[PDB]
Amino acid sequence: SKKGVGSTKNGRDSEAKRLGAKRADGQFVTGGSILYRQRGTKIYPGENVGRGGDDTLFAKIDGTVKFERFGRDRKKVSVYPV
Amino acid sequence: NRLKEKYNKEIAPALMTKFNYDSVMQVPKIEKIVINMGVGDAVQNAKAIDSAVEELTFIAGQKPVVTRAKKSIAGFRLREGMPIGAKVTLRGERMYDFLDKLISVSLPRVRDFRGVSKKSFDGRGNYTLGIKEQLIFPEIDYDKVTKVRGMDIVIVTTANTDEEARELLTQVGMPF
Amino acid sequence: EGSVWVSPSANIGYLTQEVFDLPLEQTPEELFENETFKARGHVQNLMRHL
Amino acid sequence: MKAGIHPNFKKATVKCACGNEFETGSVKEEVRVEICSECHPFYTGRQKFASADGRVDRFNKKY
Amino acid sequence: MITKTSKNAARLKRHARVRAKLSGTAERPRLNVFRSNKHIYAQIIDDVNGVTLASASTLDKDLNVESTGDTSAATKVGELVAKRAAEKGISDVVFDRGGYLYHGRVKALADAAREAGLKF
Amino acid sequence: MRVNITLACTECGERNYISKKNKRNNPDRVEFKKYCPRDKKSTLHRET
RNA sequence: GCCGAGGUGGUGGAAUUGGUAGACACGCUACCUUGAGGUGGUAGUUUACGGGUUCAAGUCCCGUCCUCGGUACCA
RNA sequence: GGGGCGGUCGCCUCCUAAAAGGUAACGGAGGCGCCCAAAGGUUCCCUCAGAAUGGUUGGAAAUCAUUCGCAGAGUGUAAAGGCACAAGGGAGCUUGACUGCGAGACCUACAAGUCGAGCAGGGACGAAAGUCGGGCUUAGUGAUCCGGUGGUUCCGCAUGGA
Repeated sequence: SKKGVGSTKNGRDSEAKRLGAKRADGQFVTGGSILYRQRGTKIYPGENVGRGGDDTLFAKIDGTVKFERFGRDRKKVSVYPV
Repeated sequence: NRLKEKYNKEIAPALMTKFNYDSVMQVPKIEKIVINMGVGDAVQNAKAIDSAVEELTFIAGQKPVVTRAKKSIAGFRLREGMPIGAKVTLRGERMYDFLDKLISVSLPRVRDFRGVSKKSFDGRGNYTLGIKEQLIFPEIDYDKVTKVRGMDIVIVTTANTDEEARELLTQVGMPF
Repeated sequence: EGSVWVSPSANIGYLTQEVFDLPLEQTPEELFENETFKARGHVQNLMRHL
Repeated sequence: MKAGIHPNFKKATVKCACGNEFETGSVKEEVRVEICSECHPFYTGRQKFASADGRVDRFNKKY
Repeated sequence: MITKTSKNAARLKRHARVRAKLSGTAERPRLNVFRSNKHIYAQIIDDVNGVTLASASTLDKDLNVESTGDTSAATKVGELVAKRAAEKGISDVVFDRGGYLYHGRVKALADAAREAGLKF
Repeated sequence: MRVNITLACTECGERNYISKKNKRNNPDRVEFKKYCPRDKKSTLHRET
């Protein structure tokens, strides 16, 4: 016996895009290097960090990276020099 | 001009010693008068907006705003925009002039006039006149009237409770 | 010169030879008297497209 | 105030057919009125004409 | 009821819009402006140290004016701002119009400081 | 419908730019001032 | 239950978004003609439903109900 | 989960997915093959939905004021993430929906894809600071070959052209 029903309708899925931390806390980091790939602003730019057009957080200068917090319930990437 | 002097001289000592305020600034003042129009045929009558852009400029020379709908309603066949209703806000000298027009000249011409309602206060100290015939004060001119669309007047005091706005508006001259 | 009598209560609808009687730069929306809803459609816009 | 938008306002010497005059500021320079407040009969207590007229029929037995 | 929020509440909000984009850094101190009814006030603030470096107000019994709330009072206090900013040599400064327009007494302050030699 | 638009220069006549526009919301020939690298300045361009 | 098809006036039924209680042929009603019927002549009655889109909806779209048929348990 | 039928073939979002990232199945849900000359840029402004009352025709619900509403609304569009210092709303002025680039990064077999401070040239808005290389981020698309069009101190089968 094999009675026919088909049509899953749910095959497809998009390609995994690699959001999240690309560099860590206390990591030495050159200029222009992507610190955080995200959608929206799960984490904000702080000192010496810029937010991109695809709202990635990248470092503007050389220096270590710190994920501090924006006070209430909110985070922040900031790059400091040595 | 005359209603300001009436208000100050007669009303402010009388109302101040009637409600026993702890300062001269607690005495309620009529701050603003908002004239709603509420023409909802802008959807169905595309010209009709000029009606009460024509009329409310003559009702008070401050031109009303052609105000827009802020939310789409499917039962009324209406998307966000397609502007609905006119609106005058009023503070200055023309407003005591406008209550001078209402109290002494207009409100006789309500063709079925009685005590306009005691129960038209919100519970905070503000009042609205619900008008059904748009010609009450003599400027409106039956000659220039086809659409009968009435009016909502919102007399807004600075009163903190309600019955002292009652005793304000009775003493200004609104009958009830 | 003489006498031209016509009915006072007759509604004479006139058509001209010359096309110089338009309230120009107006929309046909504002031109044609379309009162409410189907007055655009059932009266007017059907009458145009049809 | 915006210029060129609003119509004018002069000191309206509002009259009435009962002769009572009053002063406002309106679009009209002078306003003629047919019935003012002090002319309207509801404000003047129990009126003459309509209260003398509005007597319902006193069951006209008389004859 | 009808209640209105203060000038100061909306002014602090309209100032806090301004504050997201300029701060009192090193060698560009923040030149702040407060606009009382009876006086006008102007500080030159480091926001890294939290310290105002120079200051000038029309609440100064020395070098007084008559009207104190006029645009000329604002011009005199702006040249006093720049004069104290010349005595302690910052020489380059960033203008914080604080939640106002760039129109009247604030523009009089700013034009006076630009004339007297603060490079905005 | 949406159409691909070239925007040719007037001082140089060179094409240099493409963006899109409607044939209905912009039925007329559209013009902008952009940068002409042959002219090395801002120049009024023109749909062609 | 699944798939495919159609749901209009008493009837069968056309209508590519543009005026239909019905436009087309029958019934049906009122009258006329005739001794009285029939034929014949004159005039007359919301698109299965509910909610949109639209200036306009039978039509375009989302859901519900019914009927034809194919595809199953069982006899 | 034999083959055919049905269904699918590329791209985006969520869950599966096991608190980095990744991850399969004919697993569960959805979208895309665009739109916008303002729905872009900048400057200046400013705050939402509902409820309770007062209100003709106005209706349960248009528009009005009025208090309470740090968030349901709105965000062109699925869904996630995000947003009231606005990214959500207005108005003015505008074309940066620029040219040559680009230190350095993420991603990835490759082909590709994404982010990019800054520099110079020319501008827009702004008093200035500054911001602007499209939109709130991620979809809205396809190699090469062969042809078309436009331009070019390129070559051009001896030389000048073609």
